[PDB]
Amino acid sequence: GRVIRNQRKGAGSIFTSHTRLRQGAAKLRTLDYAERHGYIRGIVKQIVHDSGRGAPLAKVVFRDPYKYRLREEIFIANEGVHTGQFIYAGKKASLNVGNVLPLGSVPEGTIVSNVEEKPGDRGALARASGNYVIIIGHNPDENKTRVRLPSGAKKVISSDARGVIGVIAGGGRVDKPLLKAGRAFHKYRLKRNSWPKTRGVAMNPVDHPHGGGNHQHIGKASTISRGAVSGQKAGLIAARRTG
Amino acid sequence: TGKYGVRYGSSLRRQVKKLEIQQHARYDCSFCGKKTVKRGAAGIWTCSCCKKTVAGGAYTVSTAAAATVRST
RNA sequence: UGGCUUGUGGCAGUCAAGCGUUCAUAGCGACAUUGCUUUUUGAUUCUUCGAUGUCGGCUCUUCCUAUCAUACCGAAGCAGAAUUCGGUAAGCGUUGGAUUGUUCACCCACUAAUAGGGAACGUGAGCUGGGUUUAGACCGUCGUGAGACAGGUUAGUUUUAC
RNA sequence: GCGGGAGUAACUAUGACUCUCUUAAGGUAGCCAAAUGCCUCGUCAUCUAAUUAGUGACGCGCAUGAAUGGAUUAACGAGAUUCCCACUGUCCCUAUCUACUAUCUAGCGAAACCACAGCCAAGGGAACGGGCUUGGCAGAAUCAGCGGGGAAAGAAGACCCU
RNA sequence: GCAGUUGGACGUGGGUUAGUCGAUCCUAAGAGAUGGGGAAGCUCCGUUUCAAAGGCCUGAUUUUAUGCAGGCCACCAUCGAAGGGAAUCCGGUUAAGAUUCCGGAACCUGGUGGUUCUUCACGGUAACGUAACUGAAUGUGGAGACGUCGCGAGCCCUGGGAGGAGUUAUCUUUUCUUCUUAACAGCUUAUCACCCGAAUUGGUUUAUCCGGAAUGGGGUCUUAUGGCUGGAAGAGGCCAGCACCUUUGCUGGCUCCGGUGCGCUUGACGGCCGUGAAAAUCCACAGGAAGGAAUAGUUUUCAUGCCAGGUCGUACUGAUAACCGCAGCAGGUCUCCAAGGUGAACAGCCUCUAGUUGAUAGAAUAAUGUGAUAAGGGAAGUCGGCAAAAUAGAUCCGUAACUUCGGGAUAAGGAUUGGCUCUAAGUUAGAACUGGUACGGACAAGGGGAAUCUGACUGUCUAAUUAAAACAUAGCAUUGCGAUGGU
RNA sequence: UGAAUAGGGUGAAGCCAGAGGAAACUCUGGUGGAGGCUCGUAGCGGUUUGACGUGCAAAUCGAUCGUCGAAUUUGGGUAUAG
RNA sequence: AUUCUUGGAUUUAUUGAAGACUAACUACUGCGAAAGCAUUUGCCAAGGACGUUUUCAUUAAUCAAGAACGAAAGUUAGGG
Repeated sequence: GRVIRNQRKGAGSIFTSHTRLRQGAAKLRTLDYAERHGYIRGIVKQIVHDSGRGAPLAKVVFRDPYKYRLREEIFIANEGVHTGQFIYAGKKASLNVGNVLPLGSVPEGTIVSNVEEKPGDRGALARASGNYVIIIGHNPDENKTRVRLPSGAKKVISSDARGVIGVIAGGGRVDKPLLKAGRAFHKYRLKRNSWPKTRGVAMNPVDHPHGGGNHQHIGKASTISRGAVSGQKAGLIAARRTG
Repeated sequence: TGKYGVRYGSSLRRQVKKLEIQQHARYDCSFCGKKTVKRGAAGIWTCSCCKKTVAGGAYTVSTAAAATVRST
């Protein structure tokens, strides 16, 4: 058989796109450890969209030269960031929606967006629109903390993370569905991946091993295990429960 | 609904204007009030008049986030 | 494909006992065969891979009569006339529509009435390309399967000046 | 993945229900003669000069059946059948007139392109002969025409096997 | 593809003059240069701290000037546009052309003459005058900076006056045609906002709004289609008068005004979402005096004198003989400008500015292949209603099942036009009259009734024989799966 | 990342007015905004039929047919090679 | 018996989290036109009954149509 489409992922022409055009998608910069009245903390400036996220963001000023020229500080968009209200940070910070501050300082059952989870990453969890995680691993969880990430599963965290308290801005992808597919293709150019899809049974067993038969059906198997090769591993990857 | 057109059927195409309407019109601001405040940016309800920031969470002026921390 | 035989068989002579009112032959014919013949229907690799392209019809280029009808004749278990049968004899006439891809299969309206056989069935450098050798896709049926089937369905090359 | 054999209700006629064998154990809501039916011009009504389509059902299911789903159910198309109204060179039925060329002429000037040869009927035969056997027939200078053979313009056949 | 007096064939030389039109910095797609290492090379990485650039202080040498070395300053760090980033008009003349030569008038780049505030000194003072020494804005905060979409209110044909001619043919001097003009500066308008604020109410208006009009504290302002004014003492032009060697060369001369687009004005405003970029230069860098009136200057602007402008492309073809199909081949081929009347526009119709019928020709005009017409019939013919026919506008009447309520309607069934007169001395519609084959008379311009399927919809497609039921589609579910994922 | 669609027909949502209604329905006009609303040119697609195939392009030509603010068309730069 | 336990269950105590319901009081009780209404506290907001009176002076009764409200079960979209 030929080269399967899932193998063409690591490199490719379809795997190139605009990188430096992207002004700064939503990490978090240096923002003051202290809050001895605060040093590096200020107001929100502009509201600008970075490509990659598919949601509005913002610019912020602190104590440092940030309106135009210095290209870095992008601030996490909560409803409704704009000119004339302050952000605060620090360790033992003031707990408000729109303030970036620790997980340790917030009590159990606070919703948080743009949150770290490994030992430092600037900003990982829930950067775009709609998204948020839920910190519920303090109190009888004594030393090592735990964000219970939104499905059901795990993640052990030491001290770990800062993040903005709240639910993030937007809400118009699940809350409001689209209309057509060329307007959906605006996703797959700010992200690098093939689009759309053709059926596995419709493709030849040559090009993808889910084909086979004059009366078309699945040739090999739909459930394939985790430890497998490239063309071998397709379909539902380890169907733990069917149905 | 305008942009949507013939796409979708009965449950969706008709009913989304009834979501759009409460997202539309020009309201008062939290600190001023000429006719300005709608969905300015996406989820960010702006003010073209005296330029003034709101704080809620996701949608309009207050969501679940501000109902917890800016309350207790 | 052509050759060969006539297998599978068609037609006639006809053994002529039966049975039709009496009554082998008005008619019907047990039981079948001999010669002819090449039509139902095929036995055979004899002769063929630097082409051996299909069917029904349009159009126009032959010859014979295993004879439908026109000239001429005779006979009956035929009353004239309706009905039934046989000989001389190939110049000419031999329809229109509907079922069905379609002559076959099968029905109707008339009309004086609507035959048989061969010929590269004139017959794709005159003609249609419905019938007729590949390639989207689906179902039934079979095999571990890629896929297949003596079973059906959907689209799918007629070039040029003898 | 989702069964067989045997017995059984007034009366033509049928099997509710029951027994027995076998296997891991034997299907609901709803629908049928199919892109799937050997059997089948099945069986019935209406339509048609005939009409199996239109449209009305029959039960005689070779082999229907709920998530790579039954079922409710409006809008839209260079996609698929029939009846019905007006009608139509497609044809009946062909004629006439017109544009341009063929005929004919000047100039310069192609094309792949080189078998001795060029009648027919009968006969023998490398097996369908103008060409070989006999017999009948066949003269040359020249141009316009037309699709029957030889089988043109061409590629080592499309079937078919290694 | 012929003749040939001809050619880019053939041969020889000339002509293309820029600070001026293009040849640059920084942001994006995207990419480069250099050194050592991680490692098997590729290469990634470092450039981000020095680097690079700038201010302040000291020492030795030299000059009309100068230039160098050492010491001190943290607050910034990759590269490339078409969108971001200098200047300009008009005539003469050429075998050819000048925003280029040249003639006349501009602008950019360096060398000569005139001062305003924080803050401070001396003199003088309601005042204002002057000597010592005076580099100078890595920002609070705001800009350069980007989805779709709607109503305004202004921006013409033609006339008036002057010159010239009455038409081969009956006839014509209020008939037709030509003429009818001009960079810049000064003058000085819609939008916005300290009219935020708001008593009141100009603006079809719903109006909180903003303006006539009224209020503060003491009160007003920017941008800008057009118009008005200056340049222009002067220049052109319908059309004529002379010289006169009769070849050829000059000299003189008129009118000037009134009814109107899709340019520009409007990112505001209206109102929706998919939520609107990044940067160097540069703006940004905080106003005092007189109530205001009024009046002046600015690390800015005015006045004035001399030289120099780098460095090439510059002819010219650009639907072509220069590009480009090997080709003097029915070809490919970015892309600029926009008059009259008829018909929506940019169909059609038809003339201008303005251009042109190709590397062979004459006469007749068979068969056959290439165009139209017609009796009677009305589908009867052919794989094949393929082909061919009915009908058509404007305006009024009249009209069908049923819905996912977003629908179907131009169903069917009928009736009439232009022109001219009149209604009103000025949209348009209503009355009224006649005729022909016919009023849309060229051009141009729907066939209808009755029953039935599938993919929801729009969408993707086999490059030289398969445009579909294949696949996508907004939407929905299970499973991998905490991302240092799954892959 | 740069360039291009003149012309012409409708109009929910928002908001107001007027007649009418116990009140709501109903019902008459203006203001006004969202379209795979929608229509015809640019850009752009290929259903039928005739003539060609030793000829103009190594699949050509004539007559004939589609879309257009939406899943829109197009140029340039630059990158990806069995 | 399926099932759950030596991989330490039941459980006992401690600590932490999530949702629902409010024992007792509770009645032969009260409220609401009916459906319906149970911890405690606060805010907006309605109706009935009583009392001396004050006060408008038939203004009223009933009411097809019409309008608004609706236990539980069921349906649609997003949560839990």
